[PDB]
Amino acid sequence: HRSGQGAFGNMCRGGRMFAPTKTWRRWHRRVNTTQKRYAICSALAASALPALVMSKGHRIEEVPELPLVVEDKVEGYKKTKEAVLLLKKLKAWNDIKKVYASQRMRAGKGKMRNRRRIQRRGPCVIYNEDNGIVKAFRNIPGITLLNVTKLNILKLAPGGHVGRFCIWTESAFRKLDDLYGTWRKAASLKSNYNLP
Amino acid sequence: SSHKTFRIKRFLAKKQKQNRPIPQWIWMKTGNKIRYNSKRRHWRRTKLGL
Amino acid sequence: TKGTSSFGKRRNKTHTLCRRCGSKAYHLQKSTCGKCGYPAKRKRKYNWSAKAKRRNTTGTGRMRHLKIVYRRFRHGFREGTTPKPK
Amino acid sequence: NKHQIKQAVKKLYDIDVAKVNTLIRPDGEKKAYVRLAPDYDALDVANKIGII
Amino acid sequence: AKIKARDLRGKKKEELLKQLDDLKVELSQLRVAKVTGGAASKLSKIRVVRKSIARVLTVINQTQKENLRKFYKGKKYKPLDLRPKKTRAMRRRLNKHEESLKTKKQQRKERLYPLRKYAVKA
RNA sequence: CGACUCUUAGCGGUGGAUCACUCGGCUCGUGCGUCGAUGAAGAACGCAGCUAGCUGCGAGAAUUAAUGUGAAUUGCAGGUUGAUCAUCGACACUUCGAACGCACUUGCGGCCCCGGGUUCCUCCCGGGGCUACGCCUGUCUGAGCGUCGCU
RNA sequence: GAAAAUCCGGGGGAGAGGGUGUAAAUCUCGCGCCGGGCCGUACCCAUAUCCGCAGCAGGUCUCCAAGGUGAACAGCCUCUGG
RNA sequence: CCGCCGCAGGUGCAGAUCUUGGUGGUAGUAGCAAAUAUUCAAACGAGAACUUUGAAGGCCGAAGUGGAGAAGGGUUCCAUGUGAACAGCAGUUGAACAUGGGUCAGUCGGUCCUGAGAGAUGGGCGAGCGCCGUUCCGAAGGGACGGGCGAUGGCCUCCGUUG
RNA sequence: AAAUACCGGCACGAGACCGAUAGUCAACAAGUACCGUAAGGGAAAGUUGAAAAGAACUUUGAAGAGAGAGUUCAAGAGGGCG
RNA sequence: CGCGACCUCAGAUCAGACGUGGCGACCCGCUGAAUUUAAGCAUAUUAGUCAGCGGAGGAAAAGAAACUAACCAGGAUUCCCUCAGUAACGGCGAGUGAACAGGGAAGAGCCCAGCGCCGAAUCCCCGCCCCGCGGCGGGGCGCGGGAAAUGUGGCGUACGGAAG
Repeated sequence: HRSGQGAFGNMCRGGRMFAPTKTWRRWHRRVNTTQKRYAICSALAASALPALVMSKGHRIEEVPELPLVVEDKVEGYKKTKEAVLLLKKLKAWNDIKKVYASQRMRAGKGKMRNRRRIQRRGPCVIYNEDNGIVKAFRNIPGITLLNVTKLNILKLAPGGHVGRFCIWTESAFRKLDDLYGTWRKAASLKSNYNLP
Repeated sequence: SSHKTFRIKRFLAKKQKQNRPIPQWIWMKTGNKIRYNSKRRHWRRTKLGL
Repeated sequence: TKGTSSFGKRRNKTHTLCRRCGSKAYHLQKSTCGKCGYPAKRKRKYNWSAKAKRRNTTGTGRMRHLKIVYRRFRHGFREGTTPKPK
Repeated sequence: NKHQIKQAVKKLYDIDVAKVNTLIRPDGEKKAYVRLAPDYDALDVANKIGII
Repeated sequence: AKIKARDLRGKKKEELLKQLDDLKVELSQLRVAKVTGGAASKLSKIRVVRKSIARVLTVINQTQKENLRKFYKGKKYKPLDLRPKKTRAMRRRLNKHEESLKTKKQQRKERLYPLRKYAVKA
């Protein structure tokens, strides 16, 4: 069949494509450290505001205070039944219940590329030290854990929209003041950093 | 020709026993995809090499 | 009479079945395989034919010895030992 | 060989062979026309080998 | 007759060969029964006789080589069949001994200047 | 009225688009990093109860032993003291191939040793083992108006 | 206006044979005994089994060759066979 | 499977005598016209211008449309069944298809020999795979008649196989 | 030695990748069929249904093909069939 | 004339080993183009690149200065960042083009010959016994053999070394 068909050309059946995609594409974009910091300062700032977190989509109508800082007893937890009961009593569970409702099928070719299920981003639990909080919380759908000394911009503001519902711990919440500093006192855990 | 070598006559002997249709119990199998024998080799049409 | 008539006189073969590579490329007058070069100790392969190499390399045949070398490697080429009986 | 058949047919079937004639078939297998010595009925030993 | 390998390895050199020359005769009767046209009950047996020839000839050939590499065990020159087959390059290696030979000058450096377990303070 | 012709729609064909699927690719990453005279890679030809191919295997031939596993295999028959699967260490591995007795015909031997033809008895028959090149260490045998030596 | 395998005759006469016998060594004479493996062997061989993409008016190496007319293996007509 | 907010691109076709596949009009058209020829009954069969048999009429006319082979083909051979496809009409026919069958050697060939030639070794050359060269810059013979010294088989007789 | 290279090999893990004219030439009996003297050139080809439940039976026909009947949620899915 | 030594080149189906071929992404050694660029073209460029040939390995090659330097000096090799599209090369046209220093990954050093000293103190191999290993090694025991004074082994190598 092939004898005298047509091989070389973007238009030719069989053939190659126009400008074949190379692996020396510049995949990675580097950002300035100062700009990276001034994404996290702004992302935590919107987290405190109640309106931005509901505009982000979180059911915080019944949450106590909107910087939801909990005790350091939460980092001692080792089971999900303990993690569930906390999120019931802080009344964050209606956001976990919203994530279950958002557990549906992906639309498109993603489903045959190991991106089968899609669900909603639930509350973000930022902790200081791990004595089991990560073990206790990881199995609940929606919850992403964060270390305070290692805060991510992809996880504090997912999609590029600001005000992900952040649940803090007591020791986590005090360390922020030293990590990013105040306006009369520079960051001590960063070699040279003031708030913008 | 009539005058053959033992290597050529062995070559022709193999290409006869490959030139038979499928058994009709093969298509009743579970993972069956074979309709007919695609490699059937007629002596007018395809000339066997050599 | 260079075409249709000249084709009629074709009744005596140049090549036969080579006995290394099995291909019908063993010339009878030169007595050398145009595919593999049989009288030459070394296998005829050229880097200008990438397609001709992948036809006739280690992926083609059984590897009836070289398949078990891959199986016998991943335990450390052990010899003489049998497992504990019943 | 024709020798190897004669000494096989003599030992397998307790008989003796007058001569052997061998052709190789178009199928590729070898056929042996094993002419028995005339002090044996081939039909009575064809029944012994168990063909009918 | 179900023929296993457990119950053949205790049997004799002269015992196995007669059982083989019984199965060869039984298979000689089945090959005829395929050509004489009939007996599907016999046709399915010819595999059972083919594989039981393979069982007896294994037990024959195993006890051949058990006896041979027992015979050549203490001997310094043994047949190329009985010598350890690994990879060709792995036979061409230095011995377990020859790798572990230090020169007299190198044994002195190990001796007089042995590598010390030490730690430093901040 | 026509037939015919055109346009539109319904249905039916021709055809295989579209969409939805995906035991396949492609790309990046990781650990390893192993062929062969103990016959490799590659090739040839065989091998299944019923089998062409594909795969699997080698005259023990869609496999043997051992091990683990624990009741199948399955298109159709047929026949737990381990069915079958994986594992694979024991054994086996036809012809060509670096390819090796000499040739590439499957054509010719040479030598030693076994068994028939016997009544080691030389032909004959079958079987078995050797019988390639280059080279290292030693060994044996002789070479030379080589350099000497003693008689 | 082929070579070689293979085969034979001769020329020499080194040797060999037995001492009148149951003679010997020896015989290219007549008979007797045994053995001859391996591979190929079907069919077509051309206006349909080959090669020209095909049952293609092409091409493709030979052997046998009746009766009449006639110089004739010319053409024309016939027998066998097709 | 999709809306909105960002993100990313192999992101929009009428064309390139574009590429691949599909289908039209032409068109039931050109065509099925090289080498003289068919005809009658009958048979099988659903079915006959084509098969088979018989009878007739013709052709090839021994440099054949005849009987055998070599190259090449490789089962086309033969029988029986089949009538889908294929055999450019048809088919009860076939080199199609499907089931089985078929090639028997001391004497016929191959094997053996050498021809023109091809081609190792030694040697020479060459970065090198290799190439040249074939009697050439070679210690190129592993054979036989005779004789002691010995081993052996048969009444070791004296001989065979030997050292 | 180590830091170092690795589009071949043996195992793996993954993807803002391609979705059967794409992605490897090859998702299938693919370096297969086929072509060439040879070197080499080199394809096309995925989808019945949940399960074959793959259409018994009766009927016209020489059969291929239908007509009823039946299976299934569905033949408007009838063995190149979403 | 013979006989024994040695040297030198031979023959062996001599005892025992070894090489060949493949794979070829990566690595080493060679050999080595022309498309193309210069809007022509020949030097240049493409390019020591493709093809060709050989040799490997799990990595290879490189590697412990006949070095960098010109400092108040550094200290094998390899790799990364930078130096640097720089010094320099070039129909000084098109184009080509390192190095040191510095910051890191890793980090490791060494052995001979020679010169000399000790009675060759050294080595390979065959026989028997004995442990013993599917990497053929260990201990004996032998007027057993051989290599070797045309030089084996120990000390020792430029950082010095040896002897008293």
